[PDB]
Parts: sequence; structure tokens; C-alpha cells
Amino acid sequence: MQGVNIYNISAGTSVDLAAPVTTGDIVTFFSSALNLNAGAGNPNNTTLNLFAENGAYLLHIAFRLQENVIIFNSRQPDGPWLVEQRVSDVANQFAGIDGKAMVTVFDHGDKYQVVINEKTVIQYTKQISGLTSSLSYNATEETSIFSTVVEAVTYTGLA
Amino acid sequence: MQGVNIYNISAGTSVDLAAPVTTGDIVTFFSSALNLNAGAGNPNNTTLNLFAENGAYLLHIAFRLQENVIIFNSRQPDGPWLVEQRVSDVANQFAGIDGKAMVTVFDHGDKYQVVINEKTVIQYTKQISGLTSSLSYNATEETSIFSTVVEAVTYTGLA
Ligand SMILES: CC(=O)N[C@H]1[C@H](O[C@@H]2[C@H](O[C@]3(C(=O)O)C[C@H](O)[C@@H](NC(C)=O)[C@H]([C@H](O)[C@H](O)CO)O3)[C@@H](O)[C@H](O[C@H]3[C@H](O)[C@@H](O)[C@H](O)O[C@@H]3CO)O[C@@H]2CO)O[C@H](CO)[C@H](O)[C@@H]1O[C@@H]1O[C@H](CO)[C@H](O)[C@H](O)[C@H]1O
Ligand SMILES: CC(=O)N[C@H]1[C@H](O[C@@H]2[C@H](O[C@]3(C(=O)O)C[C@H](O)[C@@H](NC(C)=O)[C@H]([C@H](O)[C@H](O)CO)O3)[C@@H](O)[C@H](O[C@H]3[C@H](O)[C@@H](O)[C@H](O)O[C@@H]3CO)O[C@@H]2CO)O[C@H](CO)[C@H](O)[C@@H]1O[C@@H]1O[C@H](CO)[C@H](O)[C@H](O)[C@H]1O
Repeated sequence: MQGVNIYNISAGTSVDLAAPVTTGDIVTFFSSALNLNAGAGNPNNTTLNLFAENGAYLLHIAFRLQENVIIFNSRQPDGPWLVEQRVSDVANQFAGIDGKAMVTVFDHGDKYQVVINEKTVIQYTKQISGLTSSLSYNATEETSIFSTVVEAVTYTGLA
Repeated sequence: MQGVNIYNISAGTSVDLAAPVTTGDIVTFFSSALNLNAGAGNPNNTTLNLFAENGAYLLHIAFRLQENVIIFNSRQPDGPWLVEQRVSDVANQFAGIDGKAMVTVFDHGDKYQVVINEKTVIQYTKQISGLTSSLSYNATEETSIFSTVVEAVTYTGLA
């Protein structure tokens, strides 16, 4: 049955989904703030993650202002990071809207489509497959580009 | 293709969609406020609408505090209001979240599934079919249960 679930992710924490995200489902992260002038990351300023049942990082979205790039990657929980995909000009991806932002991920089965507000910044070919059982938003209190609490909304049972 | 579109609807206005919403698509209205003590409507306090290309109300969602009900209906532009589907106890539907709210509409072709926050309030069997080409949020700045501006986010091209 189609459903909507809402989660409040505080910076530096994760949440387990009550309804898993699989092929055809959607997850949108909402930030009630946007600080594109934050200091240097360590190396990341902000990261958004979708975890599989087995603990794998299905999709890792990392925003690095200092390197002016958004990174997309995957990795096993006990393995190394795999092949990174990069999008240049972080600030430009959020152009049009200020004071807040929205990041959407579509699980298309063999790929993850990431959209910043209304702009699809990448069709990321999966390096690791499976359904998402957990999410996390990692960042410090001083250098995150998003608010202290990031809200995640999932639309599941779509297919 | 799958896409995300954002619209800011000021009370009493409507917007034409850049991407029409059809079977398998989703639209969520976000309110940055929630006043269940707004007072008696005239008769409605707030309405959210999905219009067909010809102006027909495909889905009319009316929040009526004085009657303590949420009304769902449809009608042709020159026709009478059709059969109302009433959900009682407005406060219960928004329970769990204060200060704001979100109303989601799933277009399943034969029905419109409406979800307030995480709670599915109705599986509205359509009385009129067709694609949604426009949306509206109607209310006065005096008695609306939502903020002056409501943001509509559509997820289209899903099917
Ligand atoms: C800290 C950092 O920026 N890490 C990113 C890394 O950048 C490389 C250097 O970092 C190390 C690391 O700690 O991972 C340094 C280690 O000594 C290296 N290990 C070994 C055995 O040599 C690793 C290793 O080379 C990579 O992991 C291989 O992929 O890299 C980083 O210090 C260096 O920074 C430059 C800087 O850009 C330049 O301006 C300055 O003048 O010199 C500095 C030092 O040379 O750049 C290195 C090359 O990139 O690069 C990897 C990708 O290759 C990652 O981006 C890594 O960050 C992780 O990325 C993950 C997602 O892919 C995830 O976001 C993690 O949270 C990140 O830490
Ligand atoms: C103003 C209102 O509440 N309208 C809703 C209506 O309420 C009925 C009475 O309103 C009329 C009307 O103007 O529509 C009065 C007309 O004289 C009636 N027409 C005829 C030919 O008799 C119509 C007609 O019966 C209906 O349209 C048929 O569906 O109804 C309203 O005055 C009456 O008020 C009661 C009050 O509810 C009660 O608490 C109080 O103690 O006594 C009052 C006087 O008796 O209540 C009537 C209830 O039927 O009812 C219809 C549904 O039957 C709608 O709810 C209508 O509101 C419209 O709803 C639409 C969606 O379905 C849409 O949201 C429109 O914007 C609403 O105006």
C-alpha cells in the first residue's frame, strides 16, 4: 500500500525506516536552512546516506564547499569507498531558492536519481544494490550546509 | 521523465503545472503553519484543489472547522458539486505534528489517496477522471488553517 513516512534526522545521527525504500520509491530530505558560506568540511560539510539491510552505504551524497563539489559514492560497511562520481559548483545547484533546500533521491533499481530542488544533478549507476532500510545525515554544528535537523519524507509502495 | 517541481501558492491563487500530474504521480502541499482554532469557515476554512485542463475540479479538499470535517468532492466547471466524502475530526488527522502540516495526494488512476502527514485519511474513488494541469489553495488571511503561502511539490513521470 502506498504510504508516507516522516523522520526528523538530527545532524550526526541515523534513523531506521518503518517502511523500506525499494525500486520505484522516493526519499526527499528537507533542510530549513542553507549555508553555502560555511567553513571547510572535514573533508565533508554535509553527507546524506541511504543504508541497506546489510549495513552497506547504498548511496553516499557528500557536499564539500572547499573543493566545490558534490560527491556520490557507495561502500560496504567493512570495505573501502568505491568509485566516486562528482558534480562541480555546489552553490549553483541550489540557485533559485535560499534559506532552505530540498534533496530528492529516486530509487530506479539500477540507478539512483538525485535532484537538488528541481534540478537532477545526476543519474548515479548503483555500485551496490538492495533496498534502503536506514538513513543518516552527518555534519558538525559549525560547518553543515543544512539545518541542525533534516527532515526526511519517504513515499513507498509506489510500484 | 521523473522530476520534481516546486510551487509557492499564496492563499486564494492557483498555479498551472509545468508537468501535469497523472496516474502514478504525487503532489504534496506543505503548510508552515497549523491553526485549528481559525474559526468558522465561509463555509470552508481552507481548500486545496487539483484542476483538469478544462477547469473541472478533479479533487476538491475542503477543511471545515465549524463542521469539524474534511470534505472531498469533484464537479464539472458548469456542473453541481457531486457526492461528498466526509472525514470527521479534523484535529485527529493532524495529530502528532504541531505548527505545520503536509497533505499528500496520490493519483492512482481510479482513485486519489490523500494523506495528512503520515495518516491516510481516504481512498477517494474518483467521480471525474483526467490529468491534473493546475492547482489551487483557497482561503482568506483570516480563517485559513494553513500559512498564507503553501508550497506544492509534485513528483511526476513516475509511471
Ligand atoms: C581527507 C580527504 O580529503 N579524503 C579524500 C581523499 O583525499 C586524498 C587525501 O585524503 C586521504 C584520506 O585520508 O583518505 C589521505 C590518505 O593518506 C590517503 N591514503 C593513503 C593510503 O595514501 C587517502 C587515499 O589516497 C584516498 O582515500 C584514495 O581514494 O586519501 C587528501 O588529504 C588529499 O587532499 C589534498 C588536497 O585536496 C589539496 O588541496 C592539498 O594541497 O593537498 C592535500 C593532500 O594531498 O587528497 C587526496 C586525494 O583525493 O580522496 C578520496 C577519493 O580519492 C576521498 O574523496 C576522501 O574523502 C572521503 O570521501 C568519501 C567518499 O568517497 C567520504 O566522503 C569520506 O567521508 C571522505 O573522507
Ligand atoms: C453554506 C453551506 O454550508 N453549504 C454547504 C451545504 O449546506 C447546506 C445549506 O447550504 C445550501 C447551499 O447554499 O448550498 C443552502 C441552499 O439553499 C441549498 N439549495 C437548495 C436548492 O435547497 C443547498 C443544497 O441543499 C446543497 O448544496 C445540496 O448539496 O445548501 C446550508 O445553508 C445549511 O446550513 C445549516 C448548517 O449546516 C447547520 O449547522 C445549521 O444549524 O443550520 C443551517 C441551515 O439549515 O446546511 C446545508 C447542508 O446540506 O451542504 C452541501 C452538501 O450537502 C455543501 O456542503 C455546501 O458547501 C459546499 O461544499 C462544496 C463541496 O461539496 C464546496 O466546498 C463549496 O465551496 C461549499 O460551499
